[PDB]
Amino acid sequence: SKVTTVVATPGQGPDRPQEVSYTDTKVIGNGSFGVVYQAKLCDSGELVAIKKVLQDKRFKNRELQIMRKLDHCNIVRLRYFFYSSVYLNLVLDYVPETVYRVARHYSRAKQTLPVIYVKLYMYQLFRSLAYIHSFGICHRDIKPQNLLLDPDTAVLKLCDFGSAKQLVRGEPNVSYICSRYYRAPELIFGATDYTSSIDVWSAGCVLAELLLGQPIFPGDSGVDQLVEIIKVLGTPTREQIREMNPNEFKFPQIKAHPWTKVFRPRTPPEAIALCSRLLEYTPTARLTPLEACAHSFFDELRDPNVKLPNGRDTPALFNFTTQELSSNPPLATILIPPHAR
Ligand SMILES: COc1ccc(-n2cnc3ccc(-c4n[nH]c(=S)o4)cc32)cc1
Ligand SMILES: Cc1cccc(C#N)c1
Repeated sequence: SKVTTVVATPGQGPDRPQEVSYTDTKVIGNGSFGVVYQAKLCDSGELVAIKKVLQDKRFKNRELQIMRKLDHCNIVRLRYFFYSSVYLNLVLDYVPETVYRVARHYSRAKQTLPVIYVKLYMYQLFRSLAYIHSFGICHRDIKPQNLLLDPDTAVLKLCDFGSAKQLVRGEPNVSYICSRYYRAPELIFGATDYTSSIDVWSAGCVLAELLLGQPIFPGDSGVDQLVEIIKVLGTPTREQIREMNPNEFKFPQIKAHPWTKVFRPRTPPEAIALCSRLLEYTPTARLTPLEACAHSFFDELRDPNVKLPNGRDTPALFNFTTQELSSNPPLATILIPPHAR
């Protein structure tokens, strides 16, 4: 197998290029995100992923800019970046599995993903959002394919930052963004000036999907997506519109569908309770990521005796930086339990 030696800049150092040799290069994804490869680093033995994303020659990549600004255990780490045939190559932590494949295995086996795995996976998604959100970075593509899992350690790493943007207060962004099923209604309603909270809607969609075993708003066109969200939440008050986008569309007033009525009869109430505080027609209603962590739902994860279904200890959950504890710093007592402090 070809040993490839590139010249690569570290992610977190100064711009200080190294010869980096990798091998066992296979391609494991190839799509709208470009090409993702698997590789083994020759000297460490460590597995890595390598996203090869299109670059002009003199057009400034935003993903890379953002990529080096981040160091969170629930975000996939940019180990190196380098160039080839011009293409930007991002050498990443390898993470074997995605929530999308996991969710589907269950779905296909007419089985629901154990609520505890929903607790962990959501928790780490919500921490990672509380992370990138403190920097005002909206991921803008939160969907099951974009949360990577290690199934053995239960670690979730949020990935693919190819749509993330440093959201500027008072500035216009595209409204046709995110994957249809996960796209907030403001986005649907052509809003060009949206908060980072669209992520948190997207996340609520992931959570509800994990509980329902199917997407919750599976529309079969951009327009139809509204029809799916109404089926559940109801017609948004014209007020609720004002609070989504000021300005379109034409709709009659369909009734809301109660929250307990949406989820299969045995779902924990703290789970349903949460969605209601995520899937809000109102962005300013959607809980901040950091608030979402403090939620009753993730209290089993605040148990000192908590274990994985394979006997093991949970991954890092309480290593909050003060950078992270900045949306609402008075949340440590009900975020950091009395054992990791
Ligand atoms: C076919 O299923 C899989 C394909 C690839 C991966 N994969 C493994 N380690 C990874 C690290 C980073 C990324 C990634 N970040 N942004 C984009 S786009 O891809 C993907 C990774 C997992 C499962
Ligand atoms: C966007 C995305 C997520 C997860 C895996 C891949 C690949 N290959 C791409």
